[PDB]
Amino acid sequence: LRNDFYRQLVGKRILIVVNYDIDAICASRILQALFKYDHMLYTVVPIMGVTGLKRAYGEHQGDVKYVVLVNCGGCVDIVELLQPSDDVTFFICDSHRPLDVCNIYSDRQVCILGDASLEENIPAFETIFYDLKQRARRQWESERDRIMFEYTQFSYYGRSAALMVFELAWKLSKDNMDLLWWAIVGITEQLLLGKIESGAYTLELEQIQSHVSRLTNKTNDQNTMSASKITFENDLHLVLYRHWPVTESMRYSRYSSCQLKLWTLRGEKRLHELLLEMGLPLVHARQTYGAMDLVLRKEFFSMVERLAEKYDIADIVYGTFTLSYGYRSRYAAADYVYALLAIMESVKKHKTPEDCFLEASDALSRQHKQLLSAGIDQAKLLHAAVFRQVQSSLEARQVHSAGSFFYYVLQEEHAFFSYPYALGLLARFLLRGHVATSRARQASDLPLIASCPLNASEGMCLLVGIVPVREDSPRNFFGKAFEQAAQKSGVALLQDFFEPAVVQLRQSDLTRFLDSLTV
Amino acid sequence: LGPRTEIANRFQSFLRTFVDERGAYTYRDRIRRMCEQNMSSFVVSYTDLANKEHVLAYFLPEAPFQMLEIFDKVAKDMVLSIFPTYERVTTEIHVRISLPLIEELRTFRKLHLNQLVRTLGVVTATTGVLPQLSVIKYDCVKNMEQTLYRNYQKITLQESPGRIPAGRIPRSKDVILLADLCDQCKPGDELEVTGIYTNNYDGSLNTDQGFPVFATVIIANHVVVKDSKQV
Repeated sequence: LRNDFYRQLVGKRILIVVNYDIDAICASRILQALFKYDHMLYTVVPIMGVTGLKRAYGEHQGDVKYVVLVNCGGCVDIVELLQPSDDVTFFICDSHRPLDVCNIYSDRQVCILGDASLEENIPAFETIFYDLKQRARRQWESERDRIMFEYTQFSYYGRSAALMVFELAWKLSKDNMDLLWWAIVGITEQLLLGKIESGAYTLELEQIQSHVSRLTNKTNDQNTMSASKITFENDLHLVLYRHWPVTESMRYSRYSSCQLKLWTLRGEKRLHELLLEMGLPLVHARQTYGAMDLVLRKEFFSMVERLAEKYDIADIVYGTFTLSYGYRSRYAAADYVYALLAIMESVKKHKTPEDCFLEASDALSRQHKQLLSAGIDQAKLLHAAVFRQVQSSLEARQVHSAGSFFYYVLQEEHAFFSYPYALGLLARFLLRGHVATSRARQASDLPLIASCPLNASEGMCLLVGIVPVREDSPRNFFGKAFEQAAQKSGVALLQDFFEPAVVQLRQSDLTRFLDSLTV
Repeated sequence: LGPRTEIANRFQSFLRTFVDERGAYTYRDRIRRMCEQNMSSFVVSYTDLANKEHVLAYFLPEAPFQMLEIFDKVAKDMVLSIFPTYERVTTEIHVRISLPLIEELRTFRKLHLNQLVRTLGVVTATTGVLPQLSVIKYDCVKNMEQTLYRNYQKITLQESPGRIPAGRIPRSKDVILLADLCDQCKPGDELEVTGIYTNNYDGSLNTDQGFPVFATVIIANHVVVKDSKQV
């Protein structure tokens, strides 16, 4: 509840828009507007790491007390870090979810937007910030069965960033259909069960539906061009259906690749033998869907929904949205998020990251739409430069087992991969390839680790983490796992990024780090 | 022709019922293979054909072309009946044969006209690949548009420079190919063909000079490359 707090927001302020995410601009551009709505001038932040926290804020030692927190909170007993707080209020809407109870109380300088049916963490203040010696430790450890089961076993993230702001705002006589699209941006940002879980997706089939299947404020005369409100249909999050031909999906898609084995040949013969059953032509299977003839393009999903029932891929039907403005197009919300990462370009100007952040935040406007096309372009070639290591690897087998996980190392960087999060993708593309498919799953379901050649930043062995698949919701030990060798030895380690699952070693102090970390 | 009744049965009872060589006969799969490659050249072997029923060598030559009609109707009625999915795109058909007996140049004569043939050749210069006309339409007043086509190229063959009859002249014959069996001819190769013998539709039929100007012409149902110099 901020119906009482929001109305305090008239004085000076800052709108931090926190460390790297799509969630940021989605849940802020709304309010970079709303500030001039209340006749408030706005002020924003490029953040890349907790690095950025006080090298930016320390430049601003004031008392501007209407303050944001997103994507952080798993940081410090935040007065102990943000000590220049005397009564300076903060406002949190963070997704960096599992927070310590040091940070809520002293309940002047924070606001608790936390309410859940999980009441399991109460005496942590009655244990840590309160703690004869023997029994104190008896409590300490026998309840750290639960407490250290928090914050020393795994980590995860929660819910939206401005769906709260939607919940505030649909009451305030605001129906920014565009901003509902922005909400969907934030949805498939990380609520995609392909990335991080919803589960209740199947019951948000009602939620925003009931928001807008309610609402057609022009229920009788809605046949105009601009800003026609959006419409629900059961659709895909297969890779980039729209502007490239079917065969590009049928190649560059994982949920084929995990179930159909496409990088090899029998994938292709088998594919053809299904395009028989669809009876689509081959030219027509190699022109952009928007480019093809029509009745095939029209009748596509009508057949594909049903007579894909039988062929090892059960989970291609999803629930999604898609729209245009006028007559140039029909965009799709899922045909955007893979464009989003395209300006996340890690060039060696020092200008690129922040100014590309400004560019992206300039992007989600209807007025600013030219540039997005170039992003789509880049994404396609990225998706096909994936292969630039896949078959060379999965057939050469760079794979390392290395005990009770699987082990990978790349040893040469890509300008493609200076931007880091490729390191998550290729893992999630290829463990399928051999380590899942040429075997039973018994050697398949373990997570994986991925070196990161830093050919540009002097050599620092960047990393990200991975789960086993088909049991995803069981949170990542990697939230902790890599503290192991850090805790056993510790070796030039940083946790400079917002995220737990991210680290930075030295170029050549990584193997003994492993042999420590093997366990 | 009530005879036409039984023939397609003997096909239809044959393309999707037969098994040879310890199962999964090609005819179950060649069509779909063809269908998956959009090829329209589904093949028959006469040896298998005579293994089932050699009757198709003796009611054939009174007109093998009506035999080929009675082939294509069956094939069509198999594809779009089984792949009505297919009913969009090209949706026409013909088949191939490979009577696998080598017979030779310089023997086709008075009694080899328009009948069951099997011959080779060796290729040399000919033209590009171009189209033709196909259909009966032109009228409405009381047509040279929207009138379907079919590609064309001219042949020229030559004969073996090895098996020659010792100073007998190397010879030459004018022969045809057609659209689907096209864009595979090049100078200096040989190609084994099913083959079939006729003349022009009308090659200068008249009181004329002291000898008629008559030609003799062939096309292939099947061509199987004999040279195949890559994999």
